[PDB]
Amino acid sequence: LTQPASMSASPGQSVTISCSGTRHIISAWFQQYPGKPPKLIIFDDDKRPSGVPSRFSASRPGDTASLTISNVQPEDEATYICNTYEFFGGGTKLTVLSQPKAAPSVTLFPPSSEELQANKATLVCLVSDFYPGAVTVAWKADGSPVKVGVETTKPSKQSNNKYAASSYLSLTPEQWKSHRSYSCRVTHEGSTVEKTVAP
Amino acid sequence: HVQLVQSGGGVKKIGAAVRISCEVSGYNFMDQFINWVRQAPGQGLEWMGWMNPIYGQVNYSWRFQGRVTMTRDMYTDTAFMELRGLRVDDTAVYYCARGPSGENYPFHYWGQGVRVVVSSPSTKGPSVFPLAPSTAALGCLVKDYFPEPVTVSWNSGALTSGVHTFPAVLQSSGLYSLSSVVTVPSSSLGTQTYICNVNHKPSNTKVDKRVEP
Amino acid sequence: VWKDADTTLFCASDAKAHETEVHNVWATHACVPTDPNPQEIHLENVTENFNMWKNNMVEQMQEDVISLWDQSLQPCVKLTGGSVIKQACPKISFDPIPIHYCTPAGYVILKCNDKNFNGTGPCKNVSSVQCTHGIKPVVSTQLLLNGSLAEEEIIIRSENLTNNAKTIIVHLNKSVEINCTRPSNDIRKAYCEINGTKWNKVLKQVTEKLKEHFNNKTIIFQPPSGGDLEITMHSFNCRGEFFYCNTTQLFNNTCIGNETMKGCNGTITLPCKIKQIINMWQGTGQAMYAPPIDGKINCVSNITGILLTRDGGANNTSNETFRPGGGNIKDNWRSELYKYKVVQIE
Ligand SMILES: *[C@@H]1O[C@H](CO)[C@@H](O)[C@H](O)[C@H]1NC(C)=O
Ligand SMILES: *[C@@H]1O[C@H](CO)[C@@H](O)[C@H](O)[C@H]1NC(C)=O
Ligand SMILES: *[C@@H]1O[C@H](CO)[C@@H](O)[C@H](O)[C@H]1NC(C)=O
Ligand SMILES: *[C@@H]1O[C@H](CO)[C@@H](O)[C@H](O)[C@H]1NC(C)=O
Ligand SMILES: *[C@@H]1O[C@H](CO)[C@@H](O)[C@H](O)[C@H]1NC(C)=O
Ligand SMILES: *[C@@H]1O[C@H](CO)[C@@H](O)[C@H](O)[C@H]1NC(C)=O
Ligand SMILES: *[C@@H]1O[C@H](CO)[C@@H](O)[C@H](O)[C@H]1NC(C)=O
Ligand SMILES: *[C@@H]1O[C@H](CO)[C@@H](O)[C@H](O)[C@H]1NC(C)=O
Ligand SMILES: *[C@@H]1O[C@H](CO)[C@@H](O)[C@H](O)[C@H]1NC(C)=O
Ligand SMILES: *[C@@H]1O[C@H](CO)[C@@H](O)[C@H](O)[C@H]1NC(C)=O
Ligand SMILES: [Cl-]
Ligand SMILES: [Mg+2]
Ligand SMILES: [Mg+2]
Repeated sequence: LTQPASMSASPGQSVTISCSGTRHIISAWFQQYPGKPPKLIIFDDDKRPSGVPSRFSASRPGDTASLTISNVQPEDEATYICNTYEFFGGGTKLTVLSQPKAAPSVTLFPPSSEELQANKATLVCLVSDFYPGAVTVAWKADGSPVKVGVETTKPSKQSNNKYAASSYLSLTPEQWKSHRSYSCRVTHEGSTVEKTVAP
Repeated sequence: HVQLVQSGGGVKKIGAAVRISCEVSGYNFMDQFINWVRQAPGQGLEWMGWMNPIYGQVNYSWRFQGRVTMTRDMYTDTAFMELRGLRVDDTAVYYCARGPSGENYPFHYWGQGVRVVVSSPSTKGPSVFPLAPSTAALGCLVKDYFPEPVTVSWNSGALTSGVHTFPAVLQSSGLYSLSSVVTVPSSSLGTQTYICNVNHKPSNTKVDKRVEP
Repeated sequence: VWKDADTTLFCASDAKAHETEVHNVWATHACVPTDPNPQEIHLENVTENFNMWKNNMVEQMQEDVISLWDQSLQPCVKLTGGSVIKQACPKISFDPIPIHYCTPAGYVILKCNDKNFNGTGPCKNVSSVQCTHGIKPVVSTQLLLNGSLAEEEIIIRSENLTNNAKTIIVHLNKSVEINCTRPSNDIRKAYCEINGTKWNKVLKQVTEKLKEHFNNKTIIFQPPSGGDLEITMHSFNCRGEFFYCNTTQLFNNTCIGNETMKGCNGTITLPCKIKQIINMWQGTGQAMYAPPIDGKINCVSNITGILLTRDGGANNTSNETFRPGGGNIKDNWRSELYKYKVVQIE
């Protein structure tokens, strides 16, 4: 539907995540700790089950159902999903803000000459030393983004304990030669950094 | 005390099929539907269908009808789901779920999720390629290997600062690939060489690859 | 003035006590002879709220029908959970007969008289009565036979059309006859003849109704996705025989399409089989009956309603798909009990 992908809020304050596009059909809200099955935490717009605190609230006055959480805690680091029948949102991965906000160190590696003579072409985009681990990666050729052959893994912890990730494209040497500009663009909570390389 | 678990996942080849069983306890199976939901790795949830165990009322999503079949067994109190003809994207975690007393939605109860890894048929050793520097971060790329993992070392393990081994990725061909990177100061290149030792144990692929601008 | 309430009901019928037919033998002791002077009182200037899907009379009926079937139909062998029951299975004469229900003192039935009332919400033309209308305890799947018709328009009823898992009832304003026959002298083979022209006409009208209710999207009808026969085929009882009928041809999406004069419009004949091994609808289990009797077996029944289930799920396209419904027969009963609600006055 219409859901943000990754928010952030320091412990103690309040945060609001809104899922839109409900088509005016009630609302449900799920908390997911990645790796395990989810757990619903409210149902029917403005009610919640047992086992959870009053820190959570929500409201569905129409097309947008909002979910408010005050007094951020360490288990509040979770992915929150809006639900409408068999419909689920993109999920918002909200995490704590220990460590200092870190801009992404971006590099790009052209295909090796061995790979060209093997009749193959792959450009490797490396993003490291950034935090939070929420980066929007796009591959772009000449003037427009292109979706074929791209594969992105989600980030993890390196030796310096913050977040780092990688992305790949798998194309033919012929088109890599034919075009004059290939760009990897990565967005780090809305700070966009780009790197472009040519044959 | 509603309890309900899954015992059917695993690692499968390309295409083929897989079976998932979800047992329940705490209520009469005949009441309440069961729903199947798949979670792509690091991606939102997708509802695939549901079943009424009374006679076998099934309802499938348009993306999956013709591929998946949901079945049941009343006496053993166990629902089943079979995914015939699965691709790479079907690599996911599968959930059987139900809702409150009376009505189906929303999904108050979720089982435990089970892993399903859609693999390739062949054990394939990788192809190792350099990753030249432009301070001056460099590395090695391994392409199209199966299975996992693969070990990568740097100057026979002599160099450890600045290293990072990134998680592997299944490509559309179902073949894993990863890369490892190292930064090193710009003036050191042309003075000290760099060699990455890659060992794919299941294919017995031990190579040492140079790094030169 | 009054408060909606539920209670114990008592049935009325008019079946002859000398008949050997099972419905008559049951009703002659379960129900009271019909009131020859029934009266209904129009309630002036009152609008009343109804909910067809949460209304105890259907539950009570279902109990009455299960008692009837248990008492009357005796299978050769019954399989319950960890239980086998062997019992003689004599041939019986079977024919649904219409029955009424009535409330004792202190309790009345409010009936909505609005032509396009959809089973829920408000109704302006409301009357009060002591007894229901004649209802035939027919059991059927995907189709609603020998029932009452809609008055003004083909009516779509559902507890919520938005939910994909809630069954949808279609009420027709023009019945369609289906003529199923096992010829005399493979003794289980049979067939049903349905007039194609009327079938496709009412089908297109229903399709337009669904388009109106669903943003004019492309309506598709498909056979069921799976399950036991009792639902994947069309199950009913006629003369004590259990018929399963392949209704694949009844959801032909081209005969309603704009392909002009084609092989449609003819008498469509669908295959059917009598099975002794059935899955009981009263409760979980299996039942084995005696082989079908000799001679011509025939049933002409007026399909008056349609049971449907919508696929649903990440639509975002040009079409909505539907497949025939069935299963829970409390919905089959609701299809005729939608007009009535019991109410206390004291
Ligand atoms: C049907 O669902 C809608 C969703 O918003 C709800 O408002 C309505 O009350 C529901 N109706 C019934 C009869 O359950
Ligand atoms: C019916 O009620 C309306 C308003 O509730 C009133 O205007 C009208 O006069 C009433 N009619 C009768 C016959 O009582
Ligand atoms: C209510 O309906 C009945 C029959 O359906 C009709 O005879 C009566 O005139 C209607 N009442 C009004 C006020 O139209
Ligand atoms: C039945 O209702 C439909 C609309 O629901 C209408 O088009 C049709 O004319 C009606 N038929 C009769 C005989 O009233
Ligand atoms: C039935 O009508 C009521 C009001 O008249 C409306 O709220 C409800 O959505 C309708 N349901 C269907 C299935 O038409
Ligand atoms: C039903 O079909 C049988 C056999 O085709 C035929 O004898 C009988 O007359 C038919 N009845 C009607 C009402 O069409
Ligand atoms: C079937 O319906 C059409 C519709 O008018 C009709 O003319 C025809 O007579 C019907 N079939 C038979 C066998 O009568
Ligand atoms: C009904 O017949 C069609 C075509 O002969 C067939 O594909 C389908 O499987 C049959 N239905 C069942 C429930 O077997
Ligand atoms: C649908 O109708 C057309 C023409 O009336 C016919 O050729 C086709 O076989 C029918 N399809 C089915 C599944 O009966
Ligand atoms: C429907 O009614 C007709 C005549 O009233 C009868 O012949 C037929 O058997 C009934 N339908 C069923 C399924 O019994
Ligand atoms: Cl049989
Ligand atoms: Mg009684
Ligand atoms: Mg046999």
